[PDB]
Amino acid sequence: QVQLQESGPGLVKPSETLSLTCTVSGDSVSSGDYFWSWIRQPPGKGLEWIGYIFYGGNTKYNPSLKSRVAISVDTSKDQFSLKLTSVTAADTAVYYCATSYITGIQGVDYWGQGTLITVSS
Amino acid sequence: QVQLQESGPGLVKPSETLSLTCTVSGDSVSSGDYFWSWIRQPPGKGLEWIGYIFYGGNTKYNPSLKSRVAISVDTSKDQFSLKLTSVTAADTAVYYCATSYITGIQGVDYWGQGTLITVSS
Amino acid sequence: QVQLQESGPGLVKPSETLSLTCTVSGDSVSSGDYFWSWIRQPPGKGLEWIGYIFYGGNTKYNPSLKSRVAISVDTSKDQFSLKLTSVTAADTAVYYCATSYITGIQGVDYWGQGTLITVSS
Amino acid sequence: EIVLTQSPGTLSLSPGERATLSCRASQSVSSSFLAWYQQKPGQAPKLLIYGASSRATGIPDRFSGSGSGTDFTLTISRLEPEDFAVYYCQQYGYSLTWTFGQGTKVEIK
Amino acid sequence: EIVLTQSPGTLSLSPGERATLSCRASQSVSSSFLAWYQQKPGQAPKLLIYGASSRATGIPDRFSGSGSGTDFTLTISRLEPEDFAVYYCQQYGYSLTWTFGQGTKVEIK
Amino acid sequence: EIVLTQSPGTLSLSPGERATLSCRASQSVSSSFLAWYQQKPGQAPKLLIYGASSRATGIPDRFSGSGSGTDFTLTISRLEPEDFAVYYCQQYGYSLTWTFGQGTKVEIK
Amino acid sequence: ICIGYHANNSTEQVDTIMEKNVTVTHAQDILEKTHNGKLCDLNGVKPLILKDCSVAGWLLGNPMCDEFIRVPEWSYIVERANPANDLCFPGSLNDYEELKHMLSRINHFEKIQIIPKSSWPNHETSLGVSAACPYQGAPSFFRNVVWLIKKNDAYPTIKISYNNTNREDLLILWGIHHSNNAEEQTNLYKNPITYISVGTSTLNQRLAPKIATRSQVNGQRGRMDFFWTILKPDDAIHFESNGNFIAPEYAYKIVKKGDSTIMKSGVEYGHCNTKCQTPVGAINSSMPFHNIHPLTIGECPKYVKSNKLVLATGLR
Amino acid sequence: ICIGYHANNSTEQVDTIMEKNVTVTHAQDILEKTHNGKLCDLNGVKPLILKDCSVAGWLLGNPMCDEFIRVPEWSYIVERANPANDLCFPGSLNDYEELKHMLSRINHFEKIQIIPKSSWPNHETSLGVSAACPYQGAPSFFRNVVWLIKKNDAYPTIKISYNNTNREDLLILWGIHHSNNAEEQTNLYKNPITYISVGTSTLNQRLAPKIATRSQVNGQRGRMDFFWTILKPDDAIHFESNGNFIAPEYAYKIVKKGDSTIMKSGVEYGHCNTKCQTPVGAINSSMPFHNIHPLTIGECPKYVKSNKLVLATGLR
Amino acid sequence: CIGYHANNSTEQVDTIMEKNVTVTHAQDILEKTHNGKLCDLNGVKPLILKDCSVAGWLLGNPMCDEFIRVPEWSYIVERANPANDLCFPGSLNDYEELKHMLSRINHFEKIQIIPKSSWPNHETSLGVSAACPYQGAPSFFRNVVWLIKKNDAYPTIKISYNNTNREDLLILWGIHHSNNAEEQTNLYKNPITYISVGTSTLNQRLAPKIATRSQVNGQRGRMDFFWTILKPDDAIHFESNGNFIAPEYAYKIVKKGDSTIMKSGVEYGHCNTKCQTPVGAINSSMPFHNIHPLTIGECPKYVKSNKLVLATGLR
Amino acid sequence: IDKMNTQFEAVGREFNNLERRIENLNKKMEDGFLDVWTYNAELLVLMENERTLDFHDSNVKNLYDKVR
Amino acid sequence: IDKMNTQFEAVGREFNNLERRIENLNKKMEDGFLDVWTYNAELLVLMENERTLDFHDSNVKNLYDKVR
Amino acid sequence: IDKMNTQFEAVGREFNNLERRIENLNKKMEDGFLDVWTYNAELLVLMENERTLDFHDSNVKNLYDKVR
Repeated sequence: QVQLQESGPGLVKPSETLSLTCTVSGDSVSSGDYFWSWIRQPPGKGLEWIGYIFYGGNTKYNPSLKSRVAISVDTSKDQFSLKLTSVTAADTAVYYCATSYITGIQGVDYWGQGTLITVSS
Repeated sequence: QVQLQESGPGLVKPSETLSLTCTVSGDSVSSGDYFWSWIRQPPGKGLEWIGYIFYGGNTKYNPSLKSRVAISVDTSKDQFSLKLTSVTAADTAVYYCATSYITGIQGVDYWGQGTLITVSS
Repeated sequence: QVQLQESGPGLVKPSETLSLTCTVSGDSVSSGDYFWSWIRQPPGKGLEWIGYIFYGGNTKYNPSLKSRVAISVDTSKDQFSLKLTSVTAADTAVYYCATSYITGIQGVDYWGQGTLITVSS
Repeated sequence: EIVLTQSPGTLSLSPGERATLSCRASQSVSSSFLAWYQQKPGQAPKLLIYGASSRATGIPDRFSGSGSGTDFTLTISRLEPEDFAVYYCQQYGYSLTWTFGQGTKVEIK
Repeated sequence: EIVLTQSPGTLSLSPGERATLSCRASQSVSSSFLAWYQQKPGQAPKLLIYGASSRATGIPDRFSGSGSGTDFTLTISRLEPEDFAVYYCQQYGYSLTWTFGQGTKVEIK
Repeated sequence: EIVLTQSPGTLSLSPGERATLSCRASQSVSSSFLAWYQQKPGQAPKLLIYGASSRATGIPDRFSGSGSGTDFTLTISRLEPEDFAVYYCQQYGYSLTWTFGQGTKVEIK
Repeated sequence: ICIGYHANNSTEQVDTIMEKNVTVTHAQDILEKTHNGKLCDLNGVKPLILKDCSVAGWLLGNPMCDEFIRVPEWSYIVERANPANDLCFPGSLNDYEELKHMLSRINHFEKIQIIPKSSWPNHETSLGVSAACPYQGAPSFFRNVVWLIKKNDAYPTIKISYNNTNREDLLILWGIHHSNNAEEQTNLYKNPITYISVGTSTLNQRLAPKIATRSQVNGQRGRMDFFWTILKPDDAIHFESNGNFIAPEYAYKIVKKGDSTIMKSGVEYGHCNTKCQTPVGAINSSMPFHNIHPLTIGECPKYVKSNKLVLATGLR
Repeated sequence: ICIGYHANNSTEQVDTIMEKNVTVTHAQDILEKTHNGKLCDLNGVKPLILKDCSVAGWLLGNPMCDEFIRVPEWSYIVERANPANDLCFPGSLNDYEELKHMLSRINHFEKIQIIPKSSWPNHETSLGVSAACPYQGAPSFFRNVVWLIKKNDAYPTIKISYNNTNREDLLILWGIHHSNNAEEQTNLYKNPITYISVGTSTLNQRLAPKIATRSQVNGQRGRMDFFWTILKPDDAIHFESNGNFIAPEYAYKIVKKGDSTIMKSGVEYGHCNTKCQTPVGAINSSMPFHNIHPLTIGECPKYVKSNKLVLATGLR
Repeated sequence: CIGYHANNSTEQVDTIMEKNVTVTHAQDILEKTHNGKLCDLNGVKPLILKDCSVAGWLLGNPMCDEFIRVPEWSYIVERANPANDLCFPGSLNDYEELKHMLSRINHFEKIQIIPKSSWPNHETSLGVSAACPYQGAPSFFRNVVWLIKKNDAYPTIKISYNNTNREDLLILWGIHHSNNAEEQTNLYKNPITYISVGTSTLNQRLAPKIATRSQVNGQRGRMDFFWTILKPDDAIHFESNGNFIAPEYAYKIVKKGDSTIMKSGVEYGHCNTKCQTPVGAINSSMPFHNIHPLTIGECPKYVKSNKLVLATGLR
Repeated sequence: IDKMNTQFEAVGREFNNLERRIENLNKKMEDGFLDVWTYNAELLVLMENERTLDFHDSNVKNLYDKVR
Repeated sequence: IDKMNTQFEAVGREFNNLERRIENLNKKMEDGFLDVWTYNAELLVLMENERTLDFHDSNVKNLYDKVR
Repeated sequence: IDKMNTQFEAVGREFNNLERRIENLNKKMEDGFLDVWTYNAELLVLMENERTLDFHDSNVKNLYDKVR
């Protein structure tokens, strides 16, 4: 079992980057049996996928945001963070932290709590 | 577990032979742990013994019907048959197929259904 | 499990010795996991310790009755006997037979039944 | 040829009582090589007791038996309306002569 | 890009009856790579059914599910004062495009 | 020579209440090497509590105990008709000084 | 006057390192190539000969091999390759090779009855026959071991022990039985979960049966496992079993002091004396090299794999 | 007139036992110390070359060893020292060395489908992938075995068998999985207590999983155990499992005529014809001694550990 | 005149065709002399155990308390059938492999890996036995702890140790087999027990056996011991429910080389040599001998002969 | 000729099918000893006969030159 | 020179970590055979070259004294 | 005489009572090597003395006939 917590900054000026962090408790981030993913949700609309990173350095992305996506991990303080650039007005994110099994994959089950990021000048 | 079935002619002229067939379902005739036997029952009289055959080619017979009896085994169509010759008028009775264990013998467990054979001219 | 029985003589003239026996039924006296001991109890007073013997030839003694005490064992008749010497007026004792475990020692749990000894001229 | 005979010929009992069916022998047979059967018309005999007093699977607790040496004795405890058939003694063994008996029957009082 | 459309728009039911929420598809999705979720406001959607009908640990014995090939379904059996949320389809797999749907909501009659 | 003194001399109680029999010491003894007994006239004293506080197989739930370091206690919880006897402390160990106490008694109020 | 020349006749051509064909006279050989193709005796003590049975079949009392009861003392064993009878009931004997190695060269062999057949008042000892080990048309079983089944309807727990009061070591064999399914067990041993526990002063063991479906060998879908031990002139052996027990009846008395091997051959017997024996035949040669057969028992000359070890002492 | 002489202008000094250094004309050597550093054929038949996989990874279908799908008969094996890929999932193969000794010198290798993937109606065969054996960024698993998972909520008992109808032997592999706790089990196989059982006409077996906490290798905290067997032309194999089963898909068909060993080196391939091969390089000499490398496959001259074996035929 | 003469000495030798010729100032290449004393190898001094076995020394036999520690050595000297050995009957799993490995250890040191105060919910005092006495009172081993129920129970043990040093370790532990069902409840309340030990390359599970056995040293119970080695980053994990003999001390080794054991009872000496025989020490230069086949080090060959004398001499 | 000799070398083949490596070790040892003994035996003669014949050829002339 | 020879002596090292004793046995066997063959090879030349220089230097004078 | 030698053979006996076949293998190996070395040493000394002694013999006579 794992628990997640994200926090992260808030308002950000246009035409610059964005940054979150996600810290985990319980099992380690070198677990090698999980799908550390990121999922966004435009307010008033449906959900969406961005990409996940699993053990090693392997990664995948959604072919709509592909250019401006970067997911990285750091085993020291048990975190994995996201760096999205070229921010426009249509990039309000409620970015979620999600996990999923890799063998006998079931639906994604353990998720965080949610944080609002609003972009404006 | 075994189930037996028998069928044969219902009238046979004197001084000729006599034939029957016994077909088994479930296990095989080559089980090697059974006593395939034959039993008679004159109407209005008691039971009797004719002989049995077990794994290999070994066999034994009654000291009354000895020179006119024979039991054979065929492993293709799961059958064993009996051929009684030199028929007399006093050999009309019901006929039975029987089976028994060989290690830890506990009598006769399973039986056929019966058939009537009457001899005359 | 063990049961004990002691019996023994009742009256002994002064300046002589004192001899008791203790038979053991069930587990052998060569067990190697018990503390065969002797415990006295002057009438109208408390209890006290005399000494025990365990597997081998190892014994220990109370530093009150030390010179005039000896405990010995034999394996033939499954007995261990006590030989108190230099008897005095203040040596009346209801000698007991007690047993205890050696590994994971708990309180003494199996005791004998009691025998009264009086010393006088 | 170990001939086995059943002492009673025909027993008529009202429901409730017990039967004392007993079959003796000519040569003393062991107690590990005997069996009892029940014969209803049409079908084939089935097994009730094997050994000397051991019970066969499925047989109710009312059926009991005893005996050793040359004399044996079957005993049903209570009479239930269904119990009306013909029984056979058998001397199965490795003596190479399996001899049955002449049988016995029970019917309404 | 496997687009999934949920045919019902909004269902208004009194307590007691059952819901027949469906979920079509653009390409034939397997029956081993589909799930359902329940989204209450604020926290998150959570798992109910995975694959075709396997319920999730803790889900009560009232949620069913059928369908295969391209047209799946859902059922809530009996209505209780709790069932007021928004449900989302998913197509988790190894096709590298995890596409959700647009949602469906139910509320009091 | 470790001398053990039992503080109560004589206790008279009506049925129902609890006893606070204690057992001081001269030199501090451990808690794993001390036990309690119960002596009825004639046969012998038996085992009640072994260790600091741990009941012996067969001992009822009423009998408890507590204490550590140099000051141990005991309790009978509820007084029942049977319980009236003389109790002894012990210092069983591997210090070669197995000394009992002077005892304590309890009788009717 | 001259010198030499006395060679006149015979023809015993031989060779050297730097010249390959010289006619040397009154030559000699130290290669062993002639032999008496017959099995014979080793230093007085006669070997043991089993005609058409295996060691395991002999020690366990095969019903098809009952002529071998008296075996006082021997040196080696003659066992024909691919023996026919063997274990009539399929299974295995644990540590067969160690027993085969040790059983050679026994200086005292004797049979004793350690547990009589009247020592089981509450079990059955007569309904233990099988169709894979027949005897004159009637089914039978081994003779040195007893297969126990339920007596009335039950298999009471067995607690038996034996104390060695003789002055010699003994050899004891017992076993376990593996059923086919769960229906077979009830008709033989009422209990569904069983075990065996055997303990001595230097031994500890616990076993449980295996139940599964396997193939058919000799009309039996079941197996049988056997074991052995050796106890000392003062020790004791204890048993305990809830089911599937092949109890011992006879145990042997041995003295040891030696080790040898087993000969696999089929040659005839004869009257003779020697020091070493080859599977094809015997030999009584003192020359240091031979050619016949590598595998041997006893003290034998060396193997060279050659035909022409001629040395000679002739002039010219 | 004299006799002898005809001294040349060479220099081939050699040694004796009572004298050390003398000039020998037209000497000769019988010491093999030259060679070619390449790997070539053995009497025509060509060896098997695995570049960066182990035998236990080739015989099971490592995802990053897919180049080896079909290979005909061979003589020996070349395996690089400390190979990288190996078993992606941590574990062990039972009796690895016996199999490694067995696989050398196989005279017929082939692949057949003995259990098709459509023969599991009531189970799942598509969710058995792991992140320790990736394939182009997506997790994968072996290709010769199937990891079985519950279908709806259940793992019903598997009772399957295969009768060998071909006229050749076969090699079969399977395995068992060891969980890391009591929740992974219920998330994979509903049954908490499991077993497997395998039975042939000569083999009996029963195993159970082990549940505990261990350290981390390659991310995972679990292990796998693999086994093997050989069945005869007309025998059969039977399986029964309640959980933790790695079912077989393909089996290998062999005939066998001998045995050899494996070679650990990293030299390039060549085209020659030699009787024997050395790990550093090939050799095609007839002289009876050498000093290159002791380990060898085939008939090779002796090892002497010397540099100056010169015999010669020189006057003066 | 001509010829060479001699009139001195008497040493007869034999050849392939003659058998007795008088050879003057012969010489021998057969080693048949020796000093009957045990001495030291090339620098590293041997390990001497007087009346103990390897298992008794490693596990801390009470009667062999003198051998507290030794820095380093080459081989081992041990008498035939040493008297002390294991005081409690039982066995050590893979004893011969351990004895093979212990020979030629180039660093040895004792460290406390689990302190005695890290068992707050268990009893570690009253774990003594009467088959291992000490000065007339019962005792037990020193490097291992026999744990039994503290208050009335025996909670599950989950302990782990991380090898933070820069050297390997050798760790020992064990299991106990009882006599009957009534004995276990007196020590461990739980009737059905197990142990489970797991490392990176190890996986093991055990369970005790309960039965009736004979009497050896006044006990009908047995004990079994095991061992393992872990690396400078590995971690060892333990899990027990009963019948556990937990470790207290471990050992540090560097493990470069191999040797064998020596069985003899000769006295110690001060020498320097290359090879040693169980009867004495030899400084060998001839290539043959007949003293004793078993040896440690570089030694000449065994010939089983007494008359190797060739040298040289006229007439 | 009985200069040196051996004693009581019992030889056999007692190994099951799961111990092929030890059987290979035994076969290698036997083949090696075969090689050593065949080389020694077939080379001892090639030098014994030469010196034997040279003995004969040397004496058949030295006894002649004794006559002086 | 091919007076003796061997056949198919395939060798290797296929032993586990818990079977160190059998590996030691194999190493001892290999070292022993190495010693036997190095002694035999280093002695079959030292005694051969000397006797090689026997009818190399003796015939030189006997063919001389043939002239009489 | 120190022409070729050996290197660090550690010899012992480490086998229990259920591994008697491997002990027999070890004993056979040791007996074989003993036989090889005893034959080699005895024959080496037996042939070395003869050549030593006739080297000691022919030299003095050729020293004599140097005087021609």
